[PDB]
Amino acid sequence: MKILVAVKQTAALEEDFEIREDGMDVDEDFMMYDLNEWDDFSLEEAMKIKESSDTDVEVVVVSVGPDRVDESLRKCLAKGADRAVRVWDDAAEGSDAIVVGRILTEVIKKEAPDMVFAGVQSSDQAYASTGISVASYLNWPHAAVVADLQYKPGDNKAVIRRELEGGMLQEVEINCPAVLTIQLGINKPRYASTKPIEEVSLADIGLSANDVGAAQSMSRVRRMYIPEKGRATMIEGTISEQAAKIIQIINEFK
Amino acid sequence: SKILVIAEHRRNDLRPVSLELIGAANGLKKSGEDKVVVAVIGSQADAFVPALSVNGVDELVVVKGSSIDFDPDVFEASVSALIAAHNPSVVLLPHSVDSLGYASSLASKTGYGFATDVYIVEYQGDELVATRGGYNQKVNVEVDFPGKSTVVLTIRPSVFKPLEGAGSPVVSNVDAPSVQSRSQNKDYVEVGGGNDIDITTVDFIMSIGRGIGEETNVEQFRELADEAGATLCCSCPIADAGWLPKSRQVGQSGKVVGSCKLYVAMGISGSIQHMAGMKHVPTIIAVNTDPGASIFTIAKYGIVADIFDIEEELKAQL
Ligand SMILES: Cc1cc2nc3c(=O)[nH]c(=O)nc-3n(C[C@H](O)[C@H](O)[C@H](O)COP(=O)(O)OP(=O)(O)OC[C@H]3O[C@@H](n4cnc5c(N)ncnc54)[C@H](O)[C@@H]3O)c2cc1C
Ligand SMILES: Nc1ncnc2c1ncn2[C@@H]1O[C@H](COP(=O)(O)O)[C@@H](O)[C@H]1O
Repeated sequence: MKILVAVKQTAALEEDFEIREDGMDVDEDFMMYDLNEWDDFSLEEAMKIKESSDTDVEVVVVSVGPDRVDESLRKCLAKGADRAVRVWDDAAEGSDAIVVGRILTEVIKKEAPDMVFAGVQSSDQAYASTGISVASYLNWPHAAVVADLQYKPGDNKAVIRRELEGGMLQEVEINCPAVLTIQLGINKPRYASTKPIEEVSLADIGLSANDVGAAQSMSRVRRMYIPEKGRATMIEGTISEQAAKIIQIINEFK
Repeated sequence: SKILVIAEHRRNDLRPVSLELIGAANGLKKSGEDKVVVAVIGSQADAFVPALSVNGVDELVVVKGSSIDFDPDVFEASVSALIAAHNPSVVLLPHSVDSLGYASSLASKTGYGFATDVYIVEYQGDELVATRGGYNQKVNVEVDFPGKSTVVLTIRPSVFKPLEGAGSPVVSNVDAPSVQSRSQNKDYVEVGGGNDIDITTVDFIMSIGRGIGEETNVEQFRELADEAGATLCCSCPIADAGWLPKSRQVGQSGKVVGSCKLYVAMGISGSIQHMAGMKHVPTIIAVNTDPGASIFTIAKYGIVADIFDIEEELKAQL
């Protein structure tokens, strides 16, 4: 019994970041990398299944990305993931959610897991597309925005609750194997902030440059830019006077 | 050309984002001759023809599939068939929980353009140009769709303005393609949790986010809210952790604070999904030690200071 958890190492930007010369991306000098927040919850859900079962459950994390990603993978192993796999070649640079979905699917075909988990979305790009793209290439049952999972290893159905707008959930019975995208709050990840990573090339999974990268993506980046955004009226000075202004705002309100 | 819009309904009610999409479609199109086709999918979806017989709709297609409300297998097959029938240049879906279940699957199978959570769309000549966010909304990413005869976009809710007035679409009925879904919808659920206060009704809110740190810090903000005559609300990390009831959560998956005139956002970064719940509030104060927090881009007043230092001084002064 195996659960495959697709994970992304996301980039967050430092203050005073700049757009790079080509105008196509932010300058990498301003990026800080860490595991996608949704992936903490997905991984913990796989581990909960592993702990609840007398039967062995192999938890495999997989990421498509350059060598910086190994740090995040190493940390997943330390939290109890059984195996970690990084897929990359330089030709994969600029692969969108749908191409990433393709690449992940080539690993998954070989791993032949019983369930696939992915995050609802990435904190950086927030495509909310990658996991459901994987479901398409696998031609598997799927559900997005899963807030609860009732599933025993080997079962041919699961019961999930999707988290809807406006404070409601929906129970859905879904055939397994399935792809689920996992929402914040499904569980309380346990480790909240020398087995190696398995390194896989595009060749290892039957792909080449012509299958991946920006040329195969479903849209083309024209530019990336810092838009003019709304500006608050900033209250400077001491805490006493900042609080004094708040109270005046409250009083003006009533 | 045709622009295809996929409407959305749940629990017998049309979701208003449906009309924002029609507004977007009508704005987007290149000539008066182009047509907007709206589809509504459901086993009981004829019920929605009145609410979708509105300004800007040229054709209205009722698709009867196997499920009452959203099913990803039914929707994907149905929307694929609509695209075949209407050969739309652009297909507009809402960037909603339902759409997240299928939109990227629909685009994986086919040679369609695709982008999600789009908040600017226009034609430059014959070229469709869409803008979405990058790096947790710190940049705009402007994209196009070279050589794509059909582009599928999911559209950010509450950005595009609906049209006013009735309309007189040509109404048709089609059956969805006949394939068995791999899932079955069961109960809707409103989970447990206190509900002493309907936060859609209240006019003064102090809201706390992850910046409060540990649960032991909630009490002092509850006391502040009480001393101020505000209702204590939160962002999702706080409710997910069980520190306040889900009935107090503000945003897309929580509630919209429709009656709120003053919202004090403390230790909340201003994620899109939080903003969905409170961006309309006529006076927002943000108190946050990160000047680059998204919340400052909608706040009237910003204070870049420690929330505990501000809370204690506010309490003293009050
Ligand atoms: C489908 C979906 C639906 C969602 N629905 C909702 C929803 O309904 N509501 C919602 O809230 N979220 C929703 N989200 C979650 C959302 O993406 C974010 O995870 C969330 O809003 C972040 O909450 P936060 O701002 O409290 O936390 P963070 O983004 O971590 O922000 C914490 C803030 O605290 C500040 N801070 C830290 N220490 C201090 C200090 N001492 N003094 C002052 N400031 C401090 C930081 O600078 C930071 O800006 C949804 C997400 C998805 C994908
Ligand atoms: N490069 C990647 N490698 C592995 N999984 C990924 C990658 N990119 C996205 N994902 C998965 O998709 C989710 C993020 O969603 P999205 O916003 O569509 O990228 C993550 O939590 C992962 O489960």
